[PDB]
Amino acid sequence: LSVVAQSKSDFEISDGTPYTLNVPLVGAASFIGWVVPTLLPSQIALYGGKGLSTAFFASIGTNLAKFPAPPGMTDPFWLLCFIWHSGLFATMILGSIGYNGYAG
Amino acid sequence: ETLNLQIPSPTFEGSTGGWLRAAEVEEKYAITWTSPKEQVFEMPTGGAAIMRQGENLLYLARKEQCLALATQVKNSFKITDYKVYRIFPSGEVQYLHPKDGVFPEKVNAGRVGVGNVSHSIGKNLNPAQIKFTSKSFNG
Amino acid sequence: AKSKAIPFLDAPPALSESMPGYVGFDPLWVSSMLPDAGYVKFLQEAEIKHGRVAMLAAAGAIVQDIFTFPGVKSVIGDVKMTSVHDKFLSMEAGSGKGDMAAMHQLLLWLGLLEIATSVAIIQSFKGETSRGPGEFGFDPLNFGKGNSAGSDSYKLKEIKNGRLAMIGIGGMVHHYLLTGKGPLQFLGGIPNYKSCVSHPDSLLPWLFKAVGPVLPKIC
Amino acid sequence: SQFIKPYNDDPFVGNLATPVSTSSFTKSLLSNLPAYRAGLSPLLRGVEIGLTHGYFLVGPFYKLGPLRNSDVALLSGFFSALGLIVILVACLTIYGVVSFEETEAKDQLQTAKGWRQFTSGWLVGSVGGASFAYILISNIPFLQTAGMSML
Amino acid sequence: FGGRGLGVTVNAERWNGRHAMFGIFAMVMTSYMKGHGLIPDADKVLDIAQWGPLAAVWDGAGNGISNERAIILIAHVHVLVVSVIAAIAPFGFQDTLVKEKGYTPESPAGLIPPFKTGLTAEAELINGRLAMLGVISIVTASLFTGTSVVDTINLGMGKILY
Amino acid sequence: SHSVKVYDTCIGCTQCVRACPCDVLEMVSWDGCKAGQIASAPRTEDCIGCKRCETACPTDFLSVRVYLGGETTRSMGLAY
Amino acid sequence: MTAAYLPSILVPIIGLIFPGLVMAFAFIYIEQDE
Amino acid sequence: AMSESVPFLKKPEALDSSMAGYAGFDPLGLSSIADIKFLQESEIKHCRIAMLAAAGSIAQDIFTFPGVSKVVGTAKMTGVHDVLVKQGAMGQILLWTSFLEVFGTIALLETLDGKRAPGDFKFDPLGFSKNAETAKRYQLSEIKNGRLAMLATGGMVHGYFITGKGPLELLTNF
Ligand code: CLA
Ligand code: CLA
Ligand SMILES: CC1=C(C#C/C(C)=C/C=C/C(C)=C/C=C/C=C(C)/C=C/C=C(\C)C#CC2=C(C)C[C@@H](O)CC2(C)C)C(C)(C)C[C@H](O)C1
Ligand SMILES: CC1=C(C#C/C(C)=C/C=C/C(C)=C/C=C/C=C(C)/C=C/C=C(\C)C#CC2=C(C)C[C@@H](O)CC2(C)C)C(C)(C)C[C@H](O)C1
Ligand SMILES: CC1=C(C#C/C(C)=C/C=C/C(C)=C/C=C/C=C(C)/C=C/C=C(C)/C=C/C2=C(C)CCCC2(C)C)C(C)(C)C[C@H](O)C1
Ligand SMILES: CC1=C(C#C/C(C)=C/C=C/C(C)=C/C=C\C=C(C)\C=C\C=C(C)\C=C\C2=C(C)CCCC2(C)C)C(C)(C)C[C@H](O)C1
Ligand SMILES: CC1=CCCC(C)(C)[C@H]1/C=C/C(C)=C/C=C/C(C)=C/C=C/C=C(C)/C=C/C=C(C)/C=C/C1=C(C)CCCC1(C)C
Repeated sequence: LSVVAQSKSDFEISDGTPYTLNVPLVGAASFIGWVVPTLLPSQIALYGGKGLSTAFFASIGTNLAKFPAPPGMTDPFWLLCFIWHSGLFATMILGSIGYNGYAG
Repeated sequence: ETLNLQIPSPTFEGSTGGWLRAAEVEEKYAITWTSPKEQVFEMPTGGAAIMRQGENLLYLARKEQCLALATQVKNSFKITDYKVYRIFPSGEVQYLHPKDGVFPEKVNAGRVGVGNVSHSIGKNLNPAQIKFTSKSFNG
Repeated sequence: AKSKAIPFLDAPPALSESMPGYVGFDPLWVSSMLPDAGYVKFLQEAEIKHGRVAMLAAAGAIVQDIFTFPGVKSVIGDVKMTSVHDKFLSMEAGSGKGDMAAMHQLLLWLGLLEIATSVAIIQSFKGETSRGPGEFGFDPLNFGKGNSAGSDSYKLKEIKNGRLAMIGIGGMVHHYLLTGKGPLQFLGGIPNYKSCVSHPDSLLPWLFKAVGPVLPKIC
Repeated sequence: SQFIKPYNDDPFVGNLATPVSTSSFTKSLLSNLPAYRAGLSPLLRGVEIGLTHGYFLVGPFYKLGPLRNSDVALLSGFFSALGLIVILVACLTIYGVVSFEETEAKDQLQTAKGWRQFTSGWLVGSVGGASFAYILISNIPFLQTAGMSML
Repeated sequence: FGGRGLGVTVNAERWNGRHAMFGIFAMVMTSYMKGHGLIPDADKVLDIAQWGPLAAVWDGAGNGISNERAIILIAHVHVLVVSVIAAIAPFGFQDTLVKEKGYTPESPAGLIPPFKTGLTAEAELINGRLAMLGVISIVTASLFTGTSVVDTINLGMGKILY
Repeated sequence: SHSVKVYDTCIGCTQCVRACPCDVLEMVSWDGCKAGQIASAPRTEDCIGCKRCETACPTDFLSVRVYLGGETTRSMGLAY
Repeated sequence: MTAAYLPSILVPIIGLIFPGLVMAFAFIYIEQDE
Repeated sequence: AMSESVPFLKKPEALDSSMAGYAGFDPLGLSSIADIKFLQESEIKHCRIAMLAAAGSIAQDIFTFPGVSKVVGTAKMTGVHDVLVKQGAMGQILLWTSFLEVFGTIALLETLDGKRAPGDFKFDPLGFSKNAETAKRYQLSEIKNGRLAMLATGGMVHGYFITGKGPLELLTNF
């Protein structure tokens, strides 16, 4: 949140050009936009009957219970999180492009 | 005659190929020229710039860069109105080219010959003859 | 320039003389080690901070001998000074295995206070603030008669008691290291090493290894 | 909108104004680092840089040095880090001798007196930061392992 | 270069003298300390497994450095680290190993600098010159007589040490 | 700097002067040859040593000769 | 070996301190204007 | 000027006296890192959720809704959440709170634009704030109660994590 959708601090993406990074709006919208389709369930062993977002959230909970121990190589945590983060980064990138550039 | 520092530079978006700290502490070269058009040329240090109609001015690090650009403007845009200067960090500006108003490939009166040797190249002195002697090998 | 504390020696250059607690005693010129203007203020704050902790520490050791709060004796046992810090740490999580958190809780609350004071030290050092060293404004019962900073007479008393406490608490800790008696018991035993009360070894035990081989090791 | 521009309005200088180079966030970091922070003497700049560098130096020597599996690993890690610091201080000293001529001014790093102050600060800070890292690692079992004490 | 106070200078004379006076004191102390057996576990040879191959000394048996020599070396390390810090970052009032180069050199002492009873630069030079001579004397006596330096210090001092 | 010499076999073709990238050479008047002109080297402090002048020269052995000498910033071609 | 302490004294000095000092002073000599 | 809360520290520049709940307490200067209007709305949103949570914990110990006991027999606070996630009671709440937060995002944008005051959704059905002098007290009281509720909620849930009985039961039998 270097700059939010407001004229607070004089932020400049570069030497002399101010540019409003819309970190609240883009981060929130990208998060929700990616999560709602991702909820789609699937009776696949990786998901376990949940969606990707719900399974990823469940994987954080099950590995946080064994807090010092990390998830193992065959643990579904590593696959679920990587796919979820890759989609989130892609929808954040596309969201930043759409909102900052098209402005509407 | 002296460089008018206020001449507008050709439009350019910047590059990493420009001059470095040695230009601001040892010497810089400047070139001016007149363009009849607002046209794109190639910078010696990088990409493309646009010379403005009227008088242009650039700053480069090497004399060869100013002359490579001069060769280019003359060959393509037929601009023979280019003057090359050397600038020292003391503010002293030294006119360089063309040194007496006439291009070097054209003869001019009042030019004194430097480096001219009265015999042919095969008539030089052997190194042994001038060993432990200050005498020059050019006869 | 001649110092009052040491008449022959040249007066410390950096020290103002208008500062509280100044008798001219800075032979090693620690005040001049950093050229920055705020550094002398940093030194003054440190002295008071070292003094204030020491003052509490001195009283605390004495009071711990005089009496203990209800129930403490049962858990810790008969450990007396630094040994109680070690015992508590053994029974706290992270440091050890147990159901106690006395040392960790003290550190958490003291740490929150110290982060705020740290910002104050930085601001005073760079000259942003007009606050003098140690002036945190804590005078709930009026004593300075309208200023928490206090009069020069009182601040002299604070600085000198703090210096005295630093020496005294150091003595008490060191005396517990060999006799294991604690402040009051050691005072009662003017001839000591004749009788030594056993003390569990400190968390830093390598330092107490050159007693027997190089030193006499009377204890 | 365009994010890349000539450096300090000069199209013919050998630099560009890119977000990594000249953003507000980048400007804030560079300006607040001890090397560039305003209001710092050259000695204090040396002290802050020295504390940082000496502190991290101890760790690689201790964990990966020849005596890593011995019970004297931390002492070896401190001595090797200190040895490196002594060599680095000599590198700073010789650089100061050749690079700067003697002048009255002492408030700037790029002066002979100022560089000497930076070296004095860096030496003390590196010894102090390496010493602090030594005390912390000696006493806390989490730091001795990679956090592996919890497993 | 050599205009920084190095070479044969009153500055070098004083600094070497200061080290020699300390060295005489240290040799007296080490002779007394070892004589009373106050160096812990001196006979033991340091193990290569614990302390690395640096410990190896390649003598006929054991092939490892003794604990005593290691302890004495560590004392010298302690003072040497102080020395490096003092040279690079000296105290404000302290004399400096290297001089500014625009410094005015102090006059050479000559055969005998003027006698000053109080602590003074004169007394420091007189004692420092004497101590440097003493270090040479003790080493040469140990070489020619064939005894250890520790014994020579004891014998010169009348066995007071031990 | 580099040392540049012009020998009296120069036919005054001006080719060395046109080929020089650093404006070291120029043409002066001379009665020796048919063209009435000879090459000259008044600005050898700017000579980078490229030897494009020698490449341009058509006399059987070069009338213009470059002798590489002490290096400077100008003759090393350093823009830094 | 007789005088067996000598290699462990001289090899670090010859191998580390001697080159470190000749490099330091050679660097000073080759980078001085006068 | 000095901070009123921390006397030794300088007054935080980003903060102002007009803002409700202002005591000068920003020792770490986090107001510089992010816009104050965003933080102000964030604080009130946390305050309102925390206030509801603390009241809920007390109410849940005092009484339960009809038939709730059959689904959850022994679970007291965090425990009822897991069984009611499968019952879909928590699922339904999540859906409707998320639905309100969608319009919350538009409100947050209006705040950042500067037209909208932080934390104002114009929900005053009973006209409590009509006088405009009672309004200042109400705005302050809301901020203060919410701050206490954040501390209270965390304090209560942690008490449950140790002694699993809830806040009122802990008070009765320690
Ligand atoms: C992954 C999610 C996603 C996708 C696919 C799109 C796609 C699109 N957006 Mg949207 N947008 C998103 C998230 C996304 N957006 C979010 C989160 C926000 C809010 C912050 C917005 C806000 C926004 C605005 C305000 C506007 C758009 C517009 C557009 C269109 C053209 C501009 C553009 O971004 O080019 C993207 C071009 C493409 C996607 C097509 C190219 C095809 C290649 C293969 C791209 C693939 C990229 C990547 C691999 C796909 C990942 C999918 C998934 C795995 C994550 C395009 C249909 C503009 C438009 O046209 O209006 C309707 C417009 O005005 N978007
Ligand atoms: C450096 C100071 C210091 C340290 C590290 C300790 C640490 C400890 N003490 Mg000791 N103690 C201290 C000072 C200190 N005390 C002082 C100043 C007193 C009173 C004169 C005591 C009296 C005391 C007793 C009687 C007992 C302990 C005990 C203990 C142990 C358990 C914690 C506890 O119950 O403390 C409780 C301590 C207190 C409640 C005293 C707090 C007095 C405060 C600090 C002074 C007033 C502060 C001031 C008014 C406002 C400060 C804030 C201001 C700066 C803004 C622990 C190892 C217990 C123990 O294990 O016995 C062996 C125990 O029974 N302490
Ligand atoms: C500031 C402020 C406030 C406050 C406050 C407070 C809590 C003030 C606390 C002040 C205290 C505790 C001062 C104590 C200093 C101790 C000294 C000088 C003793 C050192 C020991 C020596 C010399 C010794 C020794 C010994 C040796 C080594 C051997 C041992 O075996 C034994 C022996 C003991 C003989 C209040 C709230 C009032 C408000 C006010 O508006 C402002
Ligand atoms: C605004 C709006 C509307 C509305 C509305 C609403 C829903 C208003 C609701 C407001 C609420 C619910 C406020 C609740 C605050 C609770 C607090 C501060 C907690 C205190 C607990 C403590 C300190 C404790 C504790 C404990 C700790 C931590 C550990 C425990 O083990 C034990 C223990 C118990 C000791 C209406 C409809 C009225 C109209 C109006 O026109 C506009
Ligand atoms: C908690 C914990 C620990 C702990 C601990 C603590 C608290 C350790 C305490 C350490 C202290 C305070 C030592 C004091 C040293 C003071 C000395 C040597 C003399 C100073 C004054 C002088 C020289 C005066 C000089 C002079 C005088 C005479 C007057 C003239 C002028 C002047 C030159 C000023 C452990 C380590 C046990 C670990 C364990 O896990 C538990
Ligand atoms: C600054 C300052 C001070 C202070 C102070 C301090 C240190 C205050 C500390 C406040 C803290 C640390 C609150 C912590 C947590 C709040 C929580 C956990 C709410 C949790 C909800 C949960 C856990 C639900 C979780 C869950 C649910 C049901 C679903 C299942 C899973 C599960 C995880 C169990 C003072 C005291 C000096 C005063 C001074 O004037 C100002
Ligand atoms: C985290 C992270 C996340 C995002 C990306 C990222 C930014 C790249 C990355 C950062 C990574 C990096 C690079 C993090 C780097 C972190 C580093 C190197 C931190 C260094 C800290 C130094 C300390 C605490 C020194 C203390 C010395 C003291 C207290 C003095 C002690 C002494 C003195 C003199 C006084 C007397 C006593 C003694 C003990 C002698």
